[PDB]
Amino acid sequence: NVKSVVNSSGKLVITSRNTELKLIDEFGRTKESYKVPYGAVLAKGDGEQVAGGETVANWDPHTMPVITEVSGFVRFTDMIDGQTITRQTDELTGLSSLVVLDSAERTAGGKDLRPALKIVDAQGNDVLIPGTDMPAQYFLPGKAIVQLEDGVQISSGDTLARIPQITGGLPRVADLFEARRPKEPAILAEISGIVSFGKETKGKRRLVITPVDGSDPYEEMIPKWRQLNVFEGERVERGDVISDG
Amino acid sequence: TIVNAGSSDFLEGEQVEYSRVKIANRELEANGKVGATYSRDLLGITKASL
Repeated sequence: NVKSVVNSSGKLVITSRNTELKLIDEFGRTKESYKVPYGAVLAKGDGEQVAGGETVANWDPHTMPVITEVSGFVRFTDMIDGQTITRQTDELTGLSSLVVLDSAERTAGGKDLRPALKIVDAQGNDVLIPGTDMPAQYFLPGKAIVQLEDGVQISSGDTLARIPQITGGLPRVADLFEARRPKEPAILAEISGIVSFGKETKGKRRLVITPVDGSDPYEEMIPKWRQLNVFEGERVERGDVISDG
Repeated sequence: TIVNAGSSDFLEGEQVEYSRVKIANRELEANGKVGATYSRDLLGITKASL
């Protein structure tokens, strides 16, 4: 369940949510199994025989990376200062860039605008994602600190954006057998299809899922104070996790 | 729980026994008709035993 790409150093950065790693010996039996988050860097490739006690993958737990698959130039689409982002200059490091705010922070001027980053070439035209047809742009979510200003070239494996972040015993068995709903359950993908958002009026956010070749309409409501581990450009699978829990 | 009663006797949103639905569908399949489509339910042991 892996969908990854090689970076500049030759290492592999994974862009799939459900990537699983396993150790299989020469007799063909699994011995160890591990889970890999979104954006981990692999020391060894798939099928490469390894020895014992060697690290094989590293990642950042404190921040989710929004990583671009293609290499080229970044242009800030729907980028209006004072309504979508803010300009902050640090006092110690001196190495700062734009900070993207959110609807609960920006005024009504930015509530009708969706700041995003688009990927182009040196020729100024869209660099379509290989194998697909839609242009390569990514909508910046709130509280994301832009690091690379306009006119800074990128490549696959670059942090195009960075998003900072049981009982046990007899009662656990009793709750399992009584089928009690957990306090804050995980949100699952009701149906498989490309995802999108709606209007976040009042105290909720709206998700929309549309199958590529099925019955298009389907929407859900979410308490907007809940973290999502999905992007607006990705198509999901039925039963997949949309929120952790 | 029934979702589309088909040619059966059940209702639109009635809760029934799964084995009864199986028997009814087995009977209706022998008369060249259409049975009822259903969805399974999960109940707790206290709720299932009452």
